[PDB]
Amino acid sequence: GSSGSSGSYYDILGVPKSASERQIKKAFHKLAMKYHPDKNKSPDAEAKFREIAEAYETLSDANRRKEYDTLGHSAFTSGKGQSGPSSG
Repeated sequence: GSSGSSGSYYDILGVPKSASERQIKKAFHKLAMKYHPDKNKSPDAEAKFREIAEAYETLSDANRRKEYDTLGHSAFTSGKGQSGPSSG
């Protein structure tokens, strides 16, 4: 099947649920580079990075990351838009 198993930030970035602030930014940074538009030529890169960044922003701050950890992926991502009510 496809080769793009995404979902939770921790996955997109590749950091543990208890990853330290330094670990999160550390992992992301490296990634952003591999998917950076300035380096990456492929058109998909630009898009991919669009998911890596947003993922970090949340796991970058304190409260932001605290919520995404106390609520969850689909939980924290429940505002004004289409969510994933899927049971499991």
